[PDB]
Amino acid sequence: SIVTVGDRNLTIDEVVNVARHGTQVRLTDNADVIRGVQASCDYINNAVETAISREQAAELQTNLIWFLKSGAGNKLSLADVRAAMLLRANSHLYGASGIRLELIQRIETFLNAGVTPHVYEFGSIGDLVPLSYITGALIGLDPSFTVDFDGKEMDAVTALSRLGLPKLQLQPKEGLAMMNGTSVMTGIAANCVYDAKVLLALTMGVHALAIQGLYGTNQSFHPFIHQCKPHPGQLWTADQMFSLLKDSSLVREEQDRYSLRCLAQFIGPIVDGVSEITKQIEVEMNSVTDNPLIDVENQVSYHGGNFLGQYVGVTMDRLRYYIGLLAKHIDVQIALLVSPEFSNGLPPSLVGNSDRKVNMGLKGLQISGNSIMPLLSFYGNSLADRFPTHAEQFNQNINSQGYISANLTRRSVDIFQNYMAIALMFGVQAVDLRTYKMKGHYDARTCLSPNTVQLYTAVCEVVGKPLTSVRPYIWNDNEQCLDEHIARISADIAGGGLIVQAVEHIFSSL
Amino acid sequence: SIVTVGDRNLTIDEVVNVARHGTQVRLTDNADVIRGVQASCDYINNAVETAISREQAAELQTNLIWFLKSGAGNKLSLADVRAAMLLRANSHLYGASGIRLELIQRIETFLNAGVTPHVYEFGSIGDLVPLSYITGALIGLDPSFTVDFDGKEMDAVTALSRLGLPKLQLQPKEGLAMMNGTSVMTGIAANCVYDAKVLLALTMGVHALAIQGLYGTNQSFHPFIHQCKPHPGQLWTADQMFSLLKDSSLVREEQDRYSLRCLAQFIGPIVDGVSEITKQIEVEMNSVTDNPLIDVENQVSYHGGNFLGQYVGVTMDRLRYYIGLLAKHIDVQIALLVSPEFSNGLPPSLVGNSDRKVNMGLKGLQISGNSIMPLLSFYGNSLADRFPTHAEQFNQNINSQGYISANLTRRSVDIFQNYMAIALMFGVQAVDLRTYKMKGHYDARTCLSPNTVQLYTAVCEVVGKPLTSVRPYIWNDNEQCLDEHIARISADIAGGGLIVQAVEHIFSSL
Amino acid sequence: SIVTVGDRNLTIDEVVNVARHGTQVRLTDNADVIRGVQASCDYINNAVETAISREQAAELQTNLIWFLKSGAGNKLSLADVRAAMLLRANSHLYGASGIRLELIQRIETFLNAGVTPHVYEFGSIGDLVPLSYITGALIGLDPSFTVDFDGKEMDAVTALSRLGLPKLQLQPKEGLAMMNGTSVMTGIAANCVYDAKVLLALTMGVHALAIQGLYGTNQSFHPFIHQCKPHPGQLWTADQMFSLLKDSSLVREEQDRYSLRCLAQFIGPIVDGVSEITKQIEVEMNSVTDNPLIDVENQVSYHGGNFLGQYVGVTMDRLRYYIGLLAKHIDVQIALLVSPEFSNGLPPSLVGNSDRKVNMGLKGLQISGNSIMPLLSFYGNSLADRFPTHAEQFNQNINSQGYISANLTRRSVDIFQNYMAIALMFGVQAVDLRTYKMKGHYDARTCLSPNTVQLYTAVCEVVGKPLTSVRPYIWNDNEQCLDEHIARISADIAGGGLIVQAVEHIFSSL
Amino acid sequence: SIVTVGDRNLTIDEVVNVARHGTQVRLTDNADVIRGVQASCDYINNAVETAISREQAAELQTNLIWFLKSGAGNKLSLADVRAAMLLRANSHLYGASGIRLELIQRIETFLNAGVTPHVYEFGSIGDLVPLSYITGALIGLDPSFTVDFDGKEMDAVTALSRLGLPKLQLQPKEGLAMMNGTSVMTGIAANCVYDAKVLLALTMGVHALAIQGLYGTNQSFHPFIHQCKPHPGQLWTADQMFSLLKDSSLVREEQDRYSLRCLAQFIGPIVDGVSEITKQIEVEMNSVTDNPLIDVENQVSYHGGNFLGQYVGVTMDRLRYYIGLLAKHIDVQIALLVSPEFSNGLPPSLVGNSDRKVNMGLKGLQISGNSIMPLLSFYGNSLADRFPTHAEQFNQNINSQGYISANLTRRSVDIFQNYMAIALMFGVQAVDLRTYKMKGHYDARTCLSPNTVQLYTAVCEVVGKPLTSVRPYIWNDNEQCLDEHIARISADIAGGGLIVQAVEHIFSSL
Repeated sequence: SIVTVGDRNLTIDEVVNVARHGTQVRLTDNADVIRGVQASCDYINNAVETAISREQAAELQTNLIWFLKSGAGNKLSLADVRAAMLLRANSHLYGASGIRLELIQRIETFLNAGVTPHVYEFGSIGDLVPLSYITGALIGLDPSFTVDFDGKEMDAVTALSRLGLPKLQLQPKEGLAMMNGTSVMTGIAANCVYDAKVLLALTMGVHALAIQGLYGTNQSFHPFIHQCKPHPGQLWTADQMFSLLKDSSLVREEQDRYSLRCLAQFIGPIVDGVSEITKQIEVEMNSVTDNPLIDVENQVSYHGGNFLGQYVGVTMDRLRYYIGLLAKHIDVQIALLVSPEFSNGLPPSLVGNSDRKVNMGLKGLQISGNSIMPLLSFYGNSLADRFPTHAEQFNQNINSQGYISANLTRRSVDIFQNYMAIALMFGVQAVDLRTYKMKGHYDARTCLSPNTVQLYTAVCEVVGKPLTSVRPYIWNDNEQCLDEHIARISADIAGGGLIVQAVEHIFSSL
Repeated sequence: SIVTVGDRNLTIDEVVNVARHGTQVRLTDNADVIRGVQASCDYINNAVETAISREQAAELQTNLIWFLKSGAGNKLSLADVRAAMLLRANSHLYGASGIRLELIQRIETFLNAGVTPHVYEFGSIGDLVPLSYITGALIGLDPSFTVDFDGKEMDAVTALSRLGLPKLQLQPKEGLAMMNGTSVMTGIAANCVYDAKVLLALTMGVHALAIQGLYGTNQSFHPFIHQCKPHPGQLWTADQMFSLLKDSSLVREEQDRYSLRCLAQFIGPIVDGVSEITKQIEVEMNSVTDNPLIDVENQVSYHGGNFLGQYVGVTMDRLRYYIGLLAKHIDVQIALLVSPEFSNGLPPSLVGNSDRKVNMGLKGLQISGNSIMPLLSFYGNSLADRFPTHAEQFNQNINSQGYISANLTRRSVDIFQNYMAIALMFGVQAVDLRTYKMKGHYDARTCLSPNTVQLYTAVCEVVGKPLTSVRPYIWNDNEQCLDEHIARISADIAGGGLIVQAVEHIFSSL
Repeated sequence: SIVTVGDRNLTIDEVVNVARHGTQVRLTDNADVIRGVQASCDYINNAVETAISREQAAELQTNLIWFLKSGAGNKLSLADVRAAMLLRANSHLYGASGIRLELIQRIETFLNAGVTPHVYEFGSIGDLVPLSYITGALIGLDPSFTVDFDGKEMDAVTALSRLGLPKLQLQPKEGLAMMNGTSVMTGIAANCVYDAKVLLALTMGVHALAIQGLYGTNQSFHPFIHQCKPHPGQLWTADQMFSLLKDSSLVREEQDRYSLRCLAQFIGPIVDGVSEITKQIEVEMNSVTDNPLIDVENQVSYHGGNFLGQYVGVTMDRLRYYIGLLAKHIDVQIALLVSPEFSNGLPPSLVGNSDRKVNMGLKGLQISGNSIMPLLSFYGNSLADRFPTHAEQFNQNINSQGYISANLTRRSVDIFQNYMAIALMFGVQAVDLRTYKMKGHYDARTCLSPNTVQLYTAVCEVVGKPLTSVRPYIWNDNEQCLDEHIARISADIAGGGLIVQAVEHIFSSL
Repeated sequence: SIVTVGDRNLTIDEVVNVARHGTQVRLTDNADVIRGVQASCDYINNAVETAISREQAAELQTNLIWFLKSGAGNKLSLADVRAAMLLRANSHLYGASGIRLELIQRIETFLNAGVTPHVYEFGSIGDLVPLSYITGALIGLDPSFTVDFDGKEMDAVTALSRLGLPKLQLQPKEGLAMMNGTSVMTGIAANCVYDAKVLLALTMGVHALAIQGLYGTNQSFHPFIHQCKPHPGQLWTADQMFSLLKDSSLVREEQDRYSLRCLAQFIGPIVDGVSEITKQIEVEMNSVTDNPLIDVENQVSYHGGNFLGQYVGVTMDRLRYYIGLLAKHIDVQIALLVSPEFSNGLPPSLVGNSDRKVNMGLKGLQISGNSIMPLLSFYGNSLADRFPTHAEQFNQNINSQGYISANLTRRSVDIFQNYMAIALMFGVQAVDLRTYKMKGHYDARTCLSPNTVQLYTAVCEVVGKPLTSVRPYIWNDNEQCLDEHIARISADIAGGGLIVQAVEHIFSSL
């Protein structure tokens, strides 16, 4: 279980493990590659032989880090910064950046040692400033550059000491090679896409539970229908729903509102949009974005702009927009569930113990989700279109906004993780109460389709509610703190717990 | 030059010709197909044999048209309605709608006779109401249904007479088959995508002219750069720019602002997004969207929801968003052009006759474009996320907003056609004044790259300005009405004139 | 009935009559005023005596009109242009613009003669270009300047002839005095505020009808409640609702959803916001916005920027935002009406003739309103925040977007006029069907509160439905074209017909 | 220095001191008032005498707190919760809520003891859930209710013990009286308005510095101009600018871009909008919002909806929108400053030590502000228009979104505090470098207008830069961490430090 950079193109899943799970990294030993990295550096070195002095050109690279140390706001997540580093390294491996393998290694060291430089959320228009923080740390330039050494705050100089590493001095091109690029916004992005694909799957699971709690038909997902409107996204969603409801006893076998009957058609564009995004982010992830680019094969460098993260800004905008759609569609399901007029017989607000009259059930939980869903649509607004044309002395008359747009999508995913918790809770309670209305007991497992049983049980495990035919998930209002179950399911989903593993089969289907 | 429906899947280009150019239509004679259409109808007929009475079930289909005649607002464009019809027909040809070939023909007749039923812009949430207007006309149900008979307003009953056609009476399933679907929003959509691909190409041409008026380098578009960040969209744009500047004398051969240096990276996502859209719209265009769907092969019908135009609403949202991006990027180019501080030597506001001191040049034309560009970004806001959850007695708790979203994108394309006119004007004046600064004469053709020469001359032809080395496009302020040239270039672009033909080579490159 | 400019500050109502109703204008004869206008001109004249030559400074003023003739897009409404003119005149009357009374009169002449110069919708960033069109026409500068002479298209030169007027030649400062300002966007604005105040009142009437069709209580509007939360807007709305329901038999006397119980609290901010706007627009309307400003009293001119219509852009943004709120609140009322589960006994979709089973009632009309309401919220997005910082050679690094923002609010009002028609229709049908459920007959007038009776009857008059206890407004689906009634009620509301007069008592209450 | 609730209406400034500064509270001793509170309770008590049992009606009030404990997301700020409490109390003092003075006192105790119940950011649609957390804590209902006892986390039961308080049991109406209202969103709101008025003033100070760094004229702010366009907001801004530049040597005495020449006209609507808001928030702050309302004077209760915080949701929306405008206008100033072409002679990017060639100056600081400003406009989007119509079993078909909208405005203010820090830094450096260009030394105090001198020095004090004519604020790039100065100035502004006191004279002018 070790990730090797340089040989094969990195995938989103690779970046996540290394960033989130602490996985180990190893730079390929391929001579071809190492020779390309060394070849690009000599080109720069040879450029100093002919003719801008080595000493002046190195001071320039170093003073660069200094005026760029103007980040503000909260700090990025340690996983976001780790992913950025991984991508920076991966980039310099194509050997067109003219950077010292020794530096391409300083990263491998920090990554495997658990050192993560601190980075602010504000500072990039789409990643000079942010990368200037990562760089300053790597080379131990000064104590003002703080980092996170496996748990506590240290300064870069102290970290290098403890790593038995010697501060470094930026060479001719190395500053631009380090701080010119889209590695941080693209790293923040890879993490969002991942999380998004997860929530998506869970989303699919939540509707599955909902449809069973509503006793809706499965006819809506018959292939013929979707083979007449062959959008690959719709095709995929209908199919995954047909299977998720396989051998179900809570679903009628063969009237249903559009949130159920048009589910595939609705989810379709989002499923397709999310794959498009993924594919585009992977390409950014394996691109060379510093400047200028060294073409060793023709002994010449070019001055272009692969440092504009347009794909990340546009891509993250869309993603927040799909999140907002997913959530509003879910909120509509809950709406039907809580209403006796539309839930097809379920108790109002999925109340559990009708015996006690004070019980209100999940009415408070719905209001809570009613306050989150709009916010998600609010975050569905774009930012790439609001770029400042006067930026950086008018030289950056166009910019991507990729960095903040990425951070915005991270704020959405986080909120949507909370939202999913609330949804999961509604579906677990619904299938229990549906089971009881049909069989007389609250053991949903005896009637749920096998595919949704895994998710069902995964959630009860996480909240700490023990499967029993004598009682449903929520019985009385005074018997639990709903807020605790929200936080627990959130943390689970965020850490990749049992609930996530439960949707493993859907996330890989994409 | 005749379009045949039923045999091969329709393409955007096919729908445009038939809708915009009046091209002729012909339903394939393939027995397999015709048999499928007849087979689906017998299934319905046989359903009345067993068991809801023929007379009651036909009155139902007819009363359907009546309560649905509640459209409001302005009328759709005759081409939008023609495209809708074409798509309706094309749909019933898969033979899963259980509709009479005689009706699938009533369309072919209207299309080839130049009859276009009137349709309101308001009425669909994503196309019952709109299709109810097309239907009512086809069958001559009543005089209240007005149409456009090759030039003037007639009523449907009169139109059928003059066509020697007999009013028709809706059979069992035929109402739903006609009025249940996404043909109108998908028809409005196909027309936008088309126009968008055109404006895009022109956009590429306008930057080409701009870059030459600015004497910018072509190094920014060298393949190496873009092969290090291989986004297919970026790859395509850089390449098309490298060629568009081929053998140019106004461009320096090898500092440039980002609007020039990052042009490919910026345009990239938009070029890729627009192809994704196109592909998705073509799939909607060749889908069966009425309901229920008749599966003759297994003698059974299904009740689903391929009538949700989610792909059209999501797709059109994105498109308006790309239009807004394109335009704001263009406005930034103009900005550099008009400013002596950034234009690299050009006269302020591209004034022509410096001799006369009252001349202000294109300063008024820039302010005009400055008022349009923001509006385009404003239209870049979405609508698919604002769908009403309480719609149609709460049964349509989810809807696409495809119809209005489509109309919104039509309003954008229209405005952006005006905007492009203003841009083209700026680039024509710029290259003339750049030529004079370098050569001493105003004959840009002697220095423009061959690829941009075609577009260059196409615009001068349209505005009526005669190529001469003794004077530039705009000389004095009192010698022309800029508003006239805007309208002329707009109309040209909208009708597919010389200017469009000039970008033929770029539109087909996609 | 004659409006006199110069003596008292113009009010919105004054501008509307003159613009919409063709009312006559008369410049006050107050010597003080006329002396101020003449005094400001001598200051300019005297500035040429001392020292920029009279001939050169007049050519400048004239060439100004020429490069500014670059408008694009559709044409403004004749009433919008008439209001602009009225405001231009009114402005030059404070006598700080240094303009010839003869010109301040050329307007009075065009206004009273029914001459309206043509003006494009695109061209201003917030009104040089637009005013350049009005100016060019006034002085008959050239035939390219078209106008509207009481019915048909004439050119300015021909219009001046027929008016027995002599083309004029712009003096020293007169160009800037004419074309520098916020008269056109502020004129478009005054017309919107007006219309908005109307729709608002009607809105109040529509809820009144709705509440009675729903048999809701009037207790929600008891003063105590609103005197505990004394927002003047809420106070006003509750009160106007208490009265609008006075002596009603369809309302229960003393459970209700929030759309009824929180109506005042909801409408409150909108009522207050709309008054704030009005007040702010009136102040723009009576301001001097050309530049520079001549201070005759201290013999000195100042160079400032009262030409930034920030209040109009900000104000119109808000207004579209309030329109979107109003409409979405209305759509929620309709939702309850159409649903038997929430309408309190009404037939589903307010169907009229239950005898006939094919009848679906207003189900198609609701879907139509369901497609308009979202669009209104879509138009609720802002534009003032999207101003281009690079505009006009970077000199207008800040601008109001007032002009387009104004046009956008005009597009909203227009659509919302259509929407109100659909709402009015729902409430008329609802009270009829409520009456029948309570009394056994369909004569709502026998039970409606006197205040809503006027509006009720005003709508039936407009659609052409005759009051009878034997039948409701909509009986069968095949007996009328709902689209016709929408258009008729719209036109009525837009022209200020019977329906508007019916809400006279509410519009003046503000 | 003690705040007394009940006698006079609370003002924003009152709520801030108590919430932010820990000020002491004291309930008035006015017999009239206390009698009104006691009178409303007897009405409820007497309602149990006649007739729903005391025991059942108290269990209901208690079970209410339980199902409402479903908050999610991060926790509100201790000051936001303190303000909410203060407002809750203040409300029950009008004596129309039928609540026990003993409870109205439990707040006074928590406020003065420094106890602050924990509250989640998610849960209200506009404040049942949030207030349910405050309530549960007050009465020590259970340990799950955590609080903040002067520094560390305790549970409510433990807090009541240490306060020598006896858990309480909710009486007949008391639950609704506590948890039905707009105190939390209105408390979060009062804090934002305050902060906003502060940033505004500072904004005025930052332009003052900017205008002097640019050597712009003060003529733009001459009263005549603004007395011709008498918008009270514009009038106020011009005046405050005329004074802020009083006796200045860095400003030319009498060409300027619009960001300077139209500053008053631009800022005007924002200044007026912010006062409107303030006034509206104060009215919410002193309103009774629980339900039903007890009218002791007529012995009757009413069921209405003063619990809809429409004014807060609408008001906060606008405020974020004004923040976005302010910031984008500021960013445009900085743009001019950093550019030698537009700064009127200043060094590019306000570099300090031109001797050293590696120095880049504030170029990195501008890019940082370039990434924040767009985000602020992004937050300028609304939320009140996106309310969910299906909320709470369709009973809350309309809602304000006040709570989240309030939280959103809090996120804006926070970011804008960071932004202002970056702006202040630019203006301090600019006036130093302007002084040197004019006088030969870097002691700006010798030339700055007295009014801006206070702010100037307040910022240098905060960053720790000592006034000296031998060096400017930023000399070399390697001599300071710009990020440190951003954070320091932010914290200062947020805590109300020297910098804020420096604008005291402007904040009170409103």
